[PDB]
Amino acid sequence: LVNRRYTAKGKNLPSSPKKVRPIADNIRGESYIKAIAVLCSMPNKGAKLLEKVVKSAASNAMYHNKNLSEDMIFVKTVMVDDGRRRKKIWPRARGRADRLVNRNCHIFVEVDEKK
Amino acid sequence: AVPKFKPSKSRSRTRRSINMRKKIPQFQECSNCGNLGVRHRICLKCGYYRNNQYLEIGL
Amino acid sequence: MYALVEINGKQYKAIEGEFLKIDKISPVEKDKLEFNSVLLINKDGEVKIGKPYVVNSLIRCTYKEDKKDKKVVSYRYRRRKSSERKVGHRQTYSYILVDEIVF
Amino acid sequence: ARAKNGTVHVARRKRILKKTKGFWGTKKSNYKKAKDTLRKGMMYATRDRKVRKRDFRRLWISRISAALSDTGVTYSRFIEGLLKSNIKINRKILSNLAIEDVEAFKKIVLEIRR
Amino acid sequence: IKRKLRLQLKKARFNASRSRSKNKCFIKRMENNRKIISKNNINVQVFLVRSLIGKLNKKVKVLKALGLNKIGDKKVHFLNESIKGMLNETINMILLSEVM
Amino acid sequence: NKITNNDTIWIKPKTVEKKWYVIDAADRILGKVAVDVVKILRGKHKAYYTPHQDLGDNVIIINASKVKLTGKKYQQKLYYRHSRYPGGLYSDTFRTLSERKPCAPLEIAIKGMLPKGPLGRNLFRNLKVFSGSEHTLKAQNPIKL
Amino acid sequence: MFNLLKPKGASKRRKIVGRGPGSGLGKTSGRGQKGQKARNTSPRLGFEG
RNA sequence: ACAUUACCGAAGCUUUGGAUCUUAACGAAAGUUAAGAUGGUAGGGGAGCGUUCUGUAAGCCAGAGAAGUUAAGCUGGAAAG
RNA sequence: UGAAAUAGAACUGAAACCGUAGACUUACAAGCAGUCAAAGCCGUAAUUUAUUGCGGUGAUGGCGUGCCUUUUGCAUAAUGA
Ligand SMILES: [Zn+2]
Repeated sequence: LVNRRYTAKGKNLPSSPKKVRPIADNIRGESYIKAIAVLCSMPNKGAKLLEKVVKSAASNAMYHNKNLSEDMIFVKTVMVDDGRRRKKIWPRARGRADRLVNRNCHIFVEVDEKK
Repeated sequence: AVPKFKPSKSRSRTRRSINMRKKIPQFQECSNCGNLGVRHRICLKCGYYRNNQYLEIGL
Repeated sequence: MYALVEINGKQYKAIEGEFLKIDKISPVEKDKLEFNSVLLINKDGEVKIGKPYVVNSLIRCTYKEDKKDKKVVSYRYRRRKSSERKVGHRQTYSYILVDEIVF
Repeated sequence: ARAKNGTVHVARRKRILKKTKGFWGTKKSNYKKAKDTLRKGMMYATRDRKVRKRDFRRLWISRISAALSDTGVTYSRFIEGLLKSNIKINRKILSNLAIEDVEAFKKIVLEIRR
Repeated sequence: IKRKLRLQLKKARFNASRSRSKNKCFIKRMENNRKIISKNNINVQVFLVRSLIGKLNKKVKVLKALGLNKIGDKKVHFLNESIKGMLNETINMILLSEVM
Repeated sequence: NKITNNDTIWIKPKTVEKKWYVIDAADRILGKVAVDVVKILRGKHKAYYTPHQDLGDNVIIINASKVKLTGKKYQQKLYYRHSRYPGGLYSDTFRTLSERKPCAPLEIAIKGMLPKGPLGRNLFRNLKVFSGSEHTLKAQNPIKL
Repeated sequence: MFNLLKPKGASKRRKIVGRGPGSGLGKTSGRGQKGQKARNTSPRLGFEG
């Protein structure tokens, strides 16, 4: 389905997909200007990560299609998958130890020329 | 004080989707630069606000 | 016009030009069938009911083929006894095309 | 002489999962829950295959009794006259008749009342 | 309500809920059977109409000696003293018709 | 080729067209009236009755305040209800319930005699009860019974 | 291809036990329910208890 | 409660289609018919599927696509193919 | 560049788990989540074409106390995952 000419992918980003998905829901299908404004405004780590990936996707589309400006572009699809995990130890009382997982996420954004 | 049976994916999904929900901030385009800024906040891109300079935006 | 006819002890509603799925009939009788036990005849408005068969009323059919049904499975198991049994099955059926209803 | 090749368990599981396609929740993918639900389902299938006969005969009887509500013949008496006048037509056939062609069934009833 | 009493009561109600019409049918059958057995040296056809499950051991043995193993069993027998005694033992589970 | 289906026939409920039947309850006995209403509502008077689906007609009961009872029921029949709070059991004899809600006895009886579940509740939706001798559904030309 | 054609009955198979319910030698594997005998043992010495 | 005629109602009985086994008969035999007999734990006897290696096999099938998961369809009475 | 870059620090890459998109159903209802019936919607093949099948979803109806081990006897609030 993907026009892989027009897309950006960010692998192993430092946030959990459970925390990045809602921000993706708020910009899926919006216009590029509106999405960029939302991501700049909202002070969430996932918001900043999506901002980088979305800006890169728009840049790729513009570079390969010179007659496409920032205001014909809308964020067509947005996918947020889960990535590698790292386990570190958190020690507790009575010699008990717990493993403390750190999750990463993959982010895939495709833009498309507006309706 | 411990879960008695593992909840169904439906219940987990429902709770997660309802709770992990962030709301969009309101917007209003800057009178100076035309950027979409948060309503009632200084523009982060040009510094003006109701036609008054307050910041000096750098790099 | 239609007939209510008994074949091998099973009722059917026979219509001309039109297939009947019945229990498998022997290879010997895969040629040309005549059925003499007609229970009811409705002809273009008026109906004759047999006691138990309408006399002078036949149905003539041509054997067509045999065809197997979908597979069914009989399964049983005894709780906390570690015992069960599974059996497959496919019933066979014969298709006959009704030519004329002697009314 | 080690005899390990595990191309067997995946086969059992694939057949089970193929038969358990539309089930709710985790019963459609997990091996343990799918096998438990399938095995009780097949037993239900056997039982119900025998029960379908009772269910359909009960339906036919109720339909006949409904089609006779008009006239003054309680269908116990209808079966009575049916046997006594030696009309060996079937419950399924009569039930279907009362829907497809009501006047033939009505004529049968007039004929029974004798 | 006390369990002893409710069990007694439930059993009594089940026992008492028998239909006089069914009892009359059974009485008629018994009378017919006794009338037939009262004869002597005729061929009689014996049908088995009540199951062997749950009956007394002696009576199951008598029925298997008559030749009946299932309900719907058909056997023709020549009435002499032996067959008459067996039929009298198991009169309540058989139906006797006469072979002209 | 075509096969003559010798199977039970099911009639598509989009080709069945529901009528309204008026039933008078004056000087009748409560249980008998309710039984008649249930038989009509259920669809048990049509040749293609089916318990799966809703194929019966609708019923308007008039004169619901004149149902007659036998025995001392008028003084002794009790209608119970529970508020789900502790001790909150409220009884109501036939007299008082009839005076406060004239249609309540017959509605309660018919609700009891109808089947249970979504279809039973739907069937009860298909019923209109009136205390007096007149009804507002004149636009449907209900068939008298 | 020459098909050695073993004589019939020349090699019984085995009494593989404890390999499923359908084989008739299932979980308990021919030993019964419990007791001394269910766990490898029987007091040998011509014992009469 | 006492009478008359019924009906409904189980995997019972009867009928239809198919399979195995025992006995008997027929047939050179294979098998074809008749009779009945097959709920089943412990436990006994018997018949098979499938996996790996070895001889068959310095054979046969594969880069024109082996093995393996993987979608759909089909066959076998079950293991399954 | 390479035959291949869903071959880029790694071959074949399943299940558990997390998703996206499309179709259908669901906010008056008490479902060991299944089976037997079954309207409507969608996909598809035939029959001159909207009624029959292969299908996926399924309103509604009927039936149904997860499994293993242990006991005279368990849905048991006996045991184990
Ligand atoms: Zn500004």
